[PDB]
Amino acid sequence: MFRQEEQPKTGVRQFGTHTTGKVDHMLGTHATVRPEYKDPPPKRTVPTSQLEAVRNIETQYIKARKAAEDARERQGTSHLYAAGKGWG
Amino acid sequence: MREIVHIQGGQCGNQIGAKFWEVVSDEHGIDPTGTYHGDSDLQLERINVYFNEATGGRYVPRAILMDLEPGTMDSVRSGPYGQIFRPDNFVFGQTGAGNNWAKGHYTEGAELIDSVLDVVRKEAESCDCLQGFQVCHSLGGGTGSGMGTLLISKIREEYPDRMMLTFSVVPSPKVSDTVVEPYNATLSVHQLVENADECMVLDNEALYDICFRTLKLTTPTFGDLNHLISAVMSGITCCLRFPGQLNADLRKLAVNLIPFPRLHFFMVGFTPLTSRGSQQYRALTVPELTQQMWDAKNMMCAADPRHGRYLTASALFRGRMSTKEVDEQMLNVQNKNSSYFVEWIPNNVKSSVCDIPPKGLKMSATFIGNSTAIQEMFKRVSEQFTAMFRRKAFLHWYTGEGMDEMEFTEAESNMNDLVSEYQQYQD
Ligand SMILES: Nc1nc2c(ncn2[C@@H]2O[C@H](COP(=O)(O)OP(=O)(O)O)[C@@H](O)[C@H]2O)c(=O)[nH]1
Repeated sequence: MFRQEEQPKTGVRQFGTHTTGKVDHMLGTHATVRPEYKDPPPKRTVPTSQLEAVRNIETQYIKARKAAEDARERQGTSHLYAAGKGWG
Repeated sequence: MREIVHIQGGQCGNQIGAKFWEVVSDEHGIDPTGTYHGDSDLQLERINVYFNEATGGRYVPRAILMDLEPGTMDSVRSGPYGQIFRPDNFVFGQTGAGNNWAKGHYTEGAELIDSVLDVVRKEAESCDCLQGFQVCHSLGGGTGSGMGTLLISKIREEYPDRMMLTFSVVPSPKVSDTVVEPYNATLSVHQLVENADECMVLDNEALYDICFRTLKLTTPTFGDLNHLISAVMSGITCCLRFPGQLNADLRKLAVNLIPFPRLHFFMVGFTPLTSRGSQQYRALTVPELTQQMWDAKNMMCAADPRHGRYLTASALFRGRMSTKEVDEQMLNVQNKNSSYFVEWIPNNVKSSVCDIPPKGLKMSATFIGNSTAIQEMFKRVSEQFTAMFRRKAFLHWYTGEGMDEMEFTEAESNMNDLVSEYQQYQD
């Protein structure tokens, strides 16, 4: 109806939504933390399975960590009350 | 609908609180995830006393895990029955007391006592009718004894009508995990004689003796020791969570077992403890339970009961049973040895029957004893204190923070007054 043209894109170089400054942790959820943005586990206690998988063989470090975990489990066992079963 | 707010303090208390919730959530039918999977209907009648309702049928405990080192609470969360607790209740410190009673009570516990009071205020206001606050800690520690007793002092000024049950682990006679155990113990009992309504005295070598000569365990661990004290904690509240023939709340144990306001230090004991070989052979009968329960070996305190007189004792029986074998067996133990019982209080033994036994047992019993024979334990701790305080060793950490050397005198003064009043009822 008229000779209609496009305005030129004259503006500042805009960064995407993936940057750490413009990231919205609650996007479209009405002030609730979005999924896959989880709370940090305390002290990041890695399981020994990943350390087994990284190395080829169960080395001395792997065996020492296994021994420490086994000692912790043996200390945690009550030997009078089974987990999920009654005394004895 | 009488709720208990559990507050765990220190490395021992968080470890013994984790083991305590392993026997409550399992017996109430709570899975490790948190939902309900109980096979009976009697559990869901009383869940509110130790759990809060949540979305999706989840039940979260009324537990406040209090510590000054983060190395204890991360172990509780990572263990079994561990992620049931709220993340807000997991209150933590950074510096850590380091087995110093002084630092927990005054300096580095002052900026945490406000952060633990509002959690307790939020929990206590949420429930409608409190029965009391239950705590579990040690007295030889620095985190659970120093800042733990500061919590008891500031919760009694807030709620002066509600009860207090302190499952306190005293320093052991034979062994000592910490050098400054006599300093921390005497200052912790200085608070506990006034503000605490009741005190449950536990000793490690008492637990070690039970696990050795009664349970026949070759190598007990701390998990063995924690779950025996956990059996007592579940045994006191067995009436609150379940109906019985003769009901008995915590305050029914308060009126019976306490003659005078300073007579609130009790010694505990869980009755049916057998080795794995001896489970099948020994018949589980009520006079057999009575014979084991009054024994000095089975009782869970290092003070020997034969050296003094029971001022008042109480027995809490759990399971389907008849009243007489509870009844005249408590009469039998008053007449067979009347010297071991006090004279001016007739019918010293209190009894109660609960209809729901703990898991894996047809019958069980739990003992509470207000003996004057526990003066030997407090006199022994005072003996170690006066040995150290005369030469004034291990004091520059205490007096270097802002407490005076005069304060140690009043800690010993009412310690000697606590055994002074224990002596004048034994005679
Ligand atoms: N029942 C029990 N007692 C423990 C355990 N670990 C340590 N203790 C006791 O706690 C005392 C040491 O106190 P500590 O743990 O440092 O107390 P905290 O400073 O308040 O954390 C020792 O005398 C032990 O007898 C446990 O797993 N179970």
